[PDB]
Amino acid sequence: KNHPMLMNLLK
Amino acid sequence: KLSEEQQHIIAILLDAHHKTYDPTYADFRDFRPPVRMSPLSMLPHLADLVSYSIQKVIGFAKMIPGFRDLTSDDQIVLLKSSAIEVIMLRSNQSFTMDSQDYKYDVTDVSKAGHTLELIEPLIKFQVGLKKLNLHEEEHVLLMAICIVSPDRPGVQDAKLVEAIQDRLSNTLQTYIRCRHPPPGSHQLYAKMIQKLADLRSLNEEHSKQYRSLSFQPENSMKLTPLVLEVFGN
Ligand SMILES: CCCC[C@@H]1CC[C@]2(C)[C@@H]([C@H](C)CCCC(C)(C)O)CC[C@H]2/C1=C/C=C1C[C@@H](O)C[C@H](O)C1
Repeated sequence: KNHPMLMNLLK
Repeated sequence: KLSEEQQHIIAILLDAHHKTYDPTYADFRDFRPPVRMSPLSMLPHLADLVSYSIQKVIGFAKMIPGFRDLTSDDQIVLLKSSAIEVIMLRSNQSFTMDSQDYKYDVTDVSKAGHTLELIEPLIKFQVGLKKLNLHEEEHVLLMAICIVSPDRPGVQDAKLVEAIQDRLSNTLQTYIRCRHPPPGSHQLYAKMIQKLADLRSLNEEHSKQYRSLSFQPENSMKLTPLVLEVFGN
C-alpha cells in the first residue's frame, strides 16, 4: 500500500 | 568514557523526547472524549490517543541521529512496525504501580476492543519496565534503538539500519557503565533488550486483535485515517 500521511509526516 | 559523540547523541534524544512528550496532557482535550458507563465505548478516545501518539513517535524518530540517512521506504517500514512498541514504551512514563479522566486502566483497554491476552502481558511489561527505574537517558535511547531495528520485515538497507542502531546501542552500553551505578546497573542492558523482545510479542498480539477489531467496518469506522494507514486497513 501507499502511506501518504506517514510519508508527509516524515517530511 | 562516554565520547563527545555519545554525549551529543544523548542530548539530542533527550531534547527530541522533550519536544514530543507533553506530560501535562494539554492536547488530550482535543480527542474524542472517553466514555465509561459500553461495548467499544473507549475506542474513539483511545484511537485518537494512539493516532496522536503515532504523530509524536514520528517526530521523535526523525530526530534520531542517523535516521535521516535511511531511505524514505526504510523510514516507513521502521515506523510502521515499531509504532505500537514505542507507544507502549513511552507510556511507561505515565504508568504508575499505584488527571482522572485520562488515567487508563484494564477495563478502559478492554472497552477499546482488546482482551486480557494482550492486556495481561502489557501490564506485566509496564511493571517490569518500571522496576528497572531507567534514567531518562536510557529511556530515550531504548525508544530510538527500538525504532531502528535491522530485523523489521521489509527493511532494504539492513546493514545501514544495523549500523545506526549499533551506534545507539554502544552509547547505551557505555552510558550504563559510566553513569548508572550498581546494583541498579546489574545486567541492565540485557534486561532492556529483553524488554524489546517482550515488545515484539506484545506487537504480534496487538496486531492480531487489531485485525479482528478493524474487520468490522463499524469499528474501523471509529478509528482515524493515520491509524488505518499505519496499523493497516
Ligand atoms: C498501562 C499503560 C497505559 C495504557 C494506555 C491505554 C491502552 C493503550 C492505548 C494500548 C492498546 C493496546 C492500544 C489500542 C489501539 C487500537 C487501535 C484500538 O488497537 C497501547 C498503549 C496503551 C496506553 C498508552 C498510553 C499513553 C499515555 C501517555 O503516556 C502518552 C503515550 O503516547 C500514550
